[PDB]
Amino acid sequence: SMIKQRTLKNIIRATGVGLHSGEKVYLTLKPAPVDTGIVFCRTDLDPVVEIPARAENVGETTMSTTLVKGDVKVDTVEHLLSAMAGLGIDNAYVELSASEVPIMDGSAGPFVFLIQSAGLQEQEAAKKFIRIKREVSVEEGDKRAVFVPFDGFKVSFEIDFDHPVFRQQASVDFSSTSFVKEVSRARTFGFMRDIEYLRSQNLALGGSVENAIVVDENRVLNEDGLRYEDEFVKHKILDAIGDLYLLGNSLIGEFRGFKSGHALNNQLLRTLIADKDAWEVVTFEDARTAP
Ligand SMILES: COc1ncc(COc2ccc(C3=CCN(CC[C@@](C)(C(=O)NO)S(C)(=O)=O)C(=O)C3)cc2)cc1Cl
Ligand SMILES: [Zn+2]
Repeated sequence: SMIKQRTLKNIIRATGVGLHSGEKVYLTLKPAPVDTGIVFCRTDLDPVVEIPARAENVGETTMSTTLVKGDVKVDTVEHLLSAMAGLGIDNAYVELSASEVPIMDGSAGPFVFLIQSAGLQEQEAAKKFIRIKREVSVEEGDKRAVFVPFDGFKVSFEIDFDHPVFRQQASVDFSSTSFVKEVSRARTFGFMRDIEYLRSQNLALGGSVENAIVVDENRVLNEDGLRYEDEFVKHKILDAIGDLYLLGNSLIGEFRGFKSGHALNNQLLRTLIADKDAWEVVTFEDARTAP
Protein backbone atom coordinates (compact mmCIF):
# COMPACT_ATOMS: atom_id res chain seq x y z
CA SER A 1 0.00 0.00 0.00
CA MET A 2 1.21 3.45 -1.07
CA ILE A 3 2.96 5.79 1.38
CA LYS A 4 0.73 8.88 1.49
CA GLN A 5 1.15 12.51 2.42
CA ARG A 6 -0.04 13.58 5.86
CA THR A 7 -1.55 16.74 7.28
CA LEU A 8 -3.04 17.56 10.67
CA LYS A 9 -6.44 16.17 11.55
CA ASN A 10 -7.48 19.20 13.59
CA ILE A 11 -6.51 22.73 14.55
CA ILE A 12 -3.82 23.00 17.23
CA ARG A 13 -3.16 26.01 19.47
CA ALA A 14 -0.33 26.83 21.86
CA THR A 15 0.95 29.90 23.71
CA GLY A 16 4.46 30.77 24.75
CA VAL A 17 7.28 33.26 24.46
CA GLY A 18 10.08 33.69 21.96
CA LEU A 19 13.40 32.36 23.26
CA HIS A 20 15.26 35.30 21.75
CA SER A 21 12.67 38.11 21.55
CA GLY A 22 10.96 37.27 24.85
CA GLU A 23 7.63 38.27 23.29
CA LYS A 24 4.38 36.49 24.02
CA VAL A 25 3.14 34.68 20.93
CA TYR A 26 0.06 32.67 19.97
CA LEU A 27 0.68 29.72 17.66
CA THR A 28 -1.94 27.92 15.56
CA LEU A 29 -1.36 24.80 13.47
CA LYS A 30 -3.88 24.16 10.68
CA PRO A 31 -4.39 21.39 8.10
CA ALA A 32 -3.19 22.09 4.56
CA PRO A 33 -3.91 20.44 1.20
CA VAL A 34 -1.57 18.03 -0.53
CA ASP A 35 1.78 19.39 -1.78
CA THR A 36 1.52 22.51 0.40
CA GLY A 37 4.59 21.74 2.52
CA ILE A 38 4.93 23.57 5.84
CA VAL A 39 4.00 27.25 5.54
CA PHE A 40 4.52 29.85 8.24
CA CYS A 41 2.12 32.76 8.35
CA ARG A 42 2.32 36.01 10.36
CA THR A 43 -1.31 36.76 11.24
CA ASP A 44 -0.36 39.82 13.29
CA LEU A 45 0.29 41.56 9.97
CA ASP A 46 -2.17 42.93 7.42
CA PRO A 47 -2.09 41.55 4.89
CA VAL A 48 -0.97 38.23 6.32
CA VAL A 49 2.53 37.24 5.18
CA GLU A 50 3.12 33.57 4.37
CA ILE A 51 6.65 32.18 4.19
CA PRO A 52 7.10 28.58 2.97
CA ALA A 53 9.41 26.62 5.27
CA ARG A 54 12.00 26.08 2.56
CA ALA A 55 15.77 26.54 2.28
CA GLU A 56 15.43 29.36 -0.27
CA ASN A 57 13.54 31.43 2.33
CA VAL A 58 16.12 31.08 5.12
CA GLY A 59 17.46 34.48 6.11
CA GLU A 60 19.92 34.90 8.95
CA THR A 61 21.25 31.91 10.88
CA THR A 62 23.29 33.86 13.44
CA MET A 63 21.45 32.38 16.45
CA SER A 64 18.50 30.20 15.35
CA THR A 65 17.09 29.32 11.94
CA THR A 66 15.11 32.27 10.59
CA LEU A 67 12.78 32.62 7.60
CA VAL A 68 12.54 35.97 5.79
CA LYS A 69 10.31 37.47 3.12
CA GLY A 70 11.03 41.11 2.41
CA ASP A 71 10.98 42.89 5.78
CA VAL A 72 9.12 40.05 7.50
CA LYS A 73 10.79 37.43 9.70
CA VAL A 74 9.84 34.18 11.38
CA ASP A 75 12.50 33.38 14.01
CA THR A 76 13.48 30.03 15.53
CA VAL A 77 11.60 27.55 13.37
CA GLU A 78 13.97 24.64 14.01
CA HIS A 79 12.35 22.93 17.02
CA LEU A 80 8.82 22.94 15.60
CA LEU A 81 10.07 21.82 12.17
CA SER A 82 11.92 19.00 13.95
CA ALA A 83 8.63 17.94 15.55
CA MET A 84 6.96 18.10 12.14
CA ALA A 85 9.70 16.08 10.48
CA GLY A 86 9.71 13.55 13.32
CA LEU A 87 5.97 12.90 12.96
CA GLY A 88 6.10 12.89 9.13
CA ILE A 89 3.78 15.87 8.62
CA ASP A 90 3.95 16.95 4.98
CA ASN A 91 1.43 19.80 4.81
CA ALA A 92 0.48 22.38 7.45
CA TYR A 93 -0.03 26.07 8.10
CA VAL A 94 1.75 27.51 11.16
CA GLU A 95 0.12 30.78 12.18
CA LEU A 96 2.05 33.06 14.55
CA SER A 97 0.96 36.30 16.19
CA ALA A 98 4.58 37.47 16.53
CA SER A 99 7.90 37.14 14.75
CA GLU A 100 9.21 34.21 16.82
CA VAL A 101 7.99 30.65 17.40
CA PRO A 102 7.30 29.96 21.11
CA ILE A 103 10.15 28.09 22.82
CA MET A 104 7.77 25.97 25.05
CA ASP A 105 10.03 23.83 27.31
CA GLY A 106 13.01 24.25 24.94
CA SER A 107 12.48 20.85 23.24
CA ALA A 108 10.19 19.42 20.57
CA GLY A 109 8.25 17.43 23.19
CA PRO A 110 5.35 19.87 23.56
CA PHE A 111 4.93 20.20 19.79
CA VAL A 112 4.93 16.45 19.16
CA PHE A 113 2.36 16.05 21.94
CA LEU A 114 0.09 18.84 20.71
CA ILE A 115 0.28 17.40 17.19
CA GLN A 116 -0.47 13.84 18.23
CA SER A 117 -3.32 14.91 20.51
CA ALA A 118 -4.95 16.60 17.51
CA GLY A 119 -4.13 13.59 15.34
CA LEU A 120 -2.70 13.17 11.84
CA GLN A 121 -4.71 12.77 8.63
CA GLU A 122 -3.56 10.78 5.63
CA GLN A 123 -4.11 12.41 2.23
CA GLU A 124 -4.74 11.00 -1.25
CA ALA A 125 -1.28 11.69 -2.66
CA ALA A 126 2.03 9.87 -2.69
CA LYS A 127 4.52 11.12 -0.12
CA LYS A 128 7.64 12.46 -1.83
CA PHE A 129 11.11 11.69 -0.47
CA ILE A 130 14.53 13.11 -1.32
CA ARG A 131 17.01 10.25 -1.63
CA ILE A 132 20.71 11.04 -1.28
CA LYS A 133 22.51 9.44 -4.23
CA ARG A 134 26.05 10.73 -3.62
CA GLU A 135 28.00 12.28 -0.78
CA VAL A 136 27.72 16.05 -0.31
CA SER A 137 29.69 17.92 2.34
CA VAL A 138 30.36 21.51 3.34
CA GLU A 139 33.21 22.68 5.57
CA GLU A 140 34.26 25.88 7.32
CA GLY A 141 37.34 25.71 9.52
CA ASP A 142 37.08 22.47 11.47
CA LYS A 143 33.27 22.40 11.19
CA ARG A 144 31.70 19.97 8.75
CA ALA A 145 28.19 18.88 7.70
CA VAL A 146 27.70 15.91 5.35
CA PHE A 147 24.97 14.02 3.50
CA VAL A 148 25.79 10.34 2.88
CA PRO A 149 23.78 7.76 0.90
CA PHE A 150 21.86 5.55 3.31
CA ASP A 151 18.75 3.43 2.78
CA GLY A 152 16.88 4.89 5.74
CA PHE A 153 17.18 8.00 7.85
CA LYS A 154 20.06 8.47 10.27
CA VAL A 155 21.52 11.56 11.95
CA SER A 156 24.85 11.56 13.74
CA PHE A 157 26.40 14.54 15.50
CA GLU A 158 29.56 15.35 17.44
CA ILE A 159 30.15 18.47 19.54
CA ASP A 160 33.39 19.70 21.09
CA PHE A 161 32.80 21.96 24.10
CA ASP A 162 35.84 22.40 26.33
CA HIS A 163 33.60 22.72 29.40
CA PRO A 164 33.59 20.83 32.72
CA VAL A 165 29.91 19.94 32.25
CA PHE A 166 30.91 17.90 29.18
CA ARG A 167 34.06 16.24 30.61
CA GLN A 168 29.41 14.40 23.09
CA GLN A 169 28.75 12.11 20.11
CA ALA A 170 25.58 10.27 19.15
CA SER A 171 24.20 8.49 16.10
CA VAL A 172 20.45 7.83 15.82
CA ASP A 173 19.16 5.41 13.17
CA PHE A 174 15.42 6.01 13.04
CA SER A 175 14.64 2.52 11.77
CA SER A 176 15.56 1.25 15.25
CA THR A 177 15.06 4.38 17.36
CA SER A 178 12.02 6.50 18.21
CA PHE A 179 12.33 10.22 17.49
CA VAL A 180 9.56 10.80 20.03
CA LYS A 181 11.18 8.84 22.85
CA GLU A 182 14.92 9.35 22.30
CA VAL A 183 15.23 12.79 20.62
CA SER A 184 12.11 14.93 20.96
CA ARG A 185 12.47 15.85 24.65
CA ALA A 186 16.06 17.13 24.29
CA ARG A 187 16.09 20.74 25.45
CA THR A 188 18.03 23.64 23.97
CA PHE A 189 20.90 24.96 26.09
CA GLY A 190 23.14 27.96 26.69
CA PHE A 191 25.98 29.16 28.88
CA MET A 192 26.23 31.77 31.64
CA ARG A 193 29.56 32.68 30.01
CA ASP A 194 27.68 34.01 26.96
CA ILE A 195 24.46 35.33 28.40
CA GLU A 196 25.49 38.86 29.37
CA TYR A 197 26.74 39.48 25.83
CA LEU A 198 23.60 37.87 24.36
CA ARG A 199 21.20 39.91 26.50
CA SER A 200 23.11 43.09 25.61
CA GLN A 201 22.32 42.27 21.95
CA ASN A 202 18.63 41.62 22.86
CA LEU A 203 19.14 37.90 22.27
CA ALA A 204 17.89 35.02 24.47
CA LEU A 205 15.55 37.47 26.19
CA GLY A 206 13.08 34.71 26.95
CA GLY A 207 15.61 32.09 27.95
CA SER A 208 15.61 30.68 31.48
CA VAL A 209 15.87 27.37 33.32
CA GLU A 210 12.17 27.00 32.52
CA ASN A 211 12.88 26.50 28.80
CA ALA A 212 16.60 25.68 28.53
CA ILE A 213 19.51 23.88 30.16
CA VAL A 214 21.42 26.82 31.63
CA VAL A 215 25.08 25.83 32.07
CA ASP A 216 27.22 27.79 34.54
CA GLU A 217 31.00 27.48 34.95
CA ASN A 218 30.86 24.75 37.61
CA ARG A 219 27.39 23.17 37.15
CA VAL A 220 24.06 23.11 35.36
CA LEU A 221 21.71 25.59 37.01
CA ASN A 222 18.51 23.55 36.48
CA GLU A 223 17.70 21.93 39.81
CA ASP A 224 15.73 19.11 38.17
CA GLY A 225 18.50 17.52 36.07
CA LEU A 226 18.99 16.19 32.57
CA ARG A 227 16.35 14.31 30.58
CA TYR A 228 18.96 12.24 28.72
CA GLU A 229 22.49 11.41 29.85
CA ASP A 230 23.58 12.96 26.52
CA GLU A 231 20.86 15.60 26.26
CA PHE A 232 23.21 18.20 24.72
CA VAL A 233 24.27 16.28 21.61
CA LYS A 234 20.71 14.95 21.32
CA HIS A 235 19.45 18.52 21.10
CA LYS A 236 21.94 19.26 18.30
CA ILE A 237 20.44 16.24 16.52
CA LEU A 238 16.96 17.65 17.11
CA ASP A 239 18.14 20.97 15.62
CA ALA A 240 19.60 19.24 12.56
CA ILE A 241 16.37 17.33 11.92
CA GLY A 242 14.36 20.56 11.88
CA ASP A 243 17.00 22.36 9.81
CA LEU A 244 17.08 19.51 7.29
CA TYR A 245 13.29 19.59 6.97
CA LEU A 246 13.71 22.86 5.06
CA LEU A 247 14.38 20.65 2.04
CA GLY A 248 10.59 20.41 1.98
CA ASN A 249 10.55 16.59 1.87
CA SER A 250 11.56 13.71 4.11
CA LEU A 251 15.12 12.58 3.56
CA ILE A 252 16.34 9.11 2.65
CA GLY A 253 19.97 9.23 3.71
CA GLU A 254 22.34 10.08 6.55
CA PHE A 255 23.36 13.43 8.05
CA ARG A 256 26.66 13.83 9.91
CA GLY A 257 27.49 17.07 11.74
CA PHE A 258 30.83 17.90 13.38
CA LYS A 259 30.50 21.16 15.35
CA SER A 260 27.81 22.20 12.89
CA GLY A 261 25.10 24.78 13.57
CA HIS A 262 22.11 26.34 11.78
CA ALA A 263 24.34 28.34 9.42
CA LEU A 264 26.34 25.35 8.21
CA ASN A 265 23.22 23.17 8.12
CA ASN A 266 21.60 25.58 5.67
CA GLN A 267 24.79 25.81 3.61
CA LEU A 268 24.69 22.01 3.28
CA LEU A 269 21.07 22.19 2.11
CA ARG A 270 21.96 24.82 -0.51
CA THR A 271 24.86 22.73 -1.77
CA LEU A 272 22.70 19.60 -1.92
CA ILE A 273 19.91 21.37 -3.79
CA ALA A 274 22.29 22.90 -6.35
CA ASP A 275 24.02 19.56 -6.98
CA LYS A 276 21.12 17.93 -8.85
CA ASP A 277 23.18 14.83 -9.56
CA ALA A 278 23.50 14.12 -5.80
CA TRP A 279 19.80 13.43 -5.15
CA GLU A 280 16.47 12.34 -6.64
CA VAL A 281 12.82 12.54 -5.63
CA VAL A 282 11.09 9.20 -5.03
CA THR A 283 7.64 7.96 -4.03
CA PHE A 284 6.49 4.55 -2.79
CA GLU A 285 3.33 3.27 -4.50
CA ASP A 286 4.63 -0.19 -3.55
CA ALA A 287 6.13 0.06 -0.06
CA ARG A 288 8.04 -3.22 -0.05
CA THR A 289 11.45 -1.57 -0.56
CA ALA A 290 10.67 1.40 1.68
CA PRO A 291 13.29 1.66 4.48
C1 LIG B 1 21.65 35.35 36.88
O1 LIG B 1 21.28 36.03 35.67
C2 LIG B 1 20.79 35.15 34.65
N1 LIG B 1 20.49 33.85 34.99
C3 LIG B 1 20.04 33.01 34.11
C4 LIG B 1 19.86 33.45 32.76
C5 LIG B 1 19.34 32.47 31.69
O2 LIG B 1 20.52 31.88 31.21
C6 LIG B 1 20.44 31.43 29.84
C7 LIG B 1 21.57 31.41 29.07
C8 LIG B 1 21.48 30.97 27.75
C9 LIG B 1 20.26 30.59 27.26
C10 LIG B 1 20.15 30.09 25.81
C11 LIG B 1 19.25 28.95 25.51
C12 LIG B 1 19.15 28.43 24.10
N2 LIG B 1 19.95 29.09 23.02
C13 LIG B 1 19.87 28.55 21.61
C14 LIG B 1 20.91 27.34 21.58
C15 LIG B 1 21.09 26.63 20.22
C16 LIG B 1 22.14 25.46 20.40
C17 LIG B 1 19.78 26.05 19.73
O3 LIG B 1 19.18 25.25 20.41
N3 LIG B 1 19.25 26.44 18.45
O4 LIG B 1 18.02 25.88 17.98
S1 LIG B 1 21.77 27.82 19.02
C18 LIG B 1 23.37 28.46 19.64
O5 LIG B 1 21.91 27.21 17.67
O6 LIG B 1 20.83 28.93 18.76
C19 LIG B 1 20.87 30.21 23.32
O7 LIG B 1 21.52 30.73 22.44
C20 LIG B 1 20.99 30.73 24.72
C21 LIG B 1 19.11 30.61 28.06
C22 LIG B 1 19.19 31.03 29.33
C23 LIG B 1 20.17 34.75 32.38
C24 LIG B 1 20.65 35.63 33.37
CL1 LIG B 1 21.07 37.36 32.93
ZN1 LIG C 1 17.77 24.12 19.25
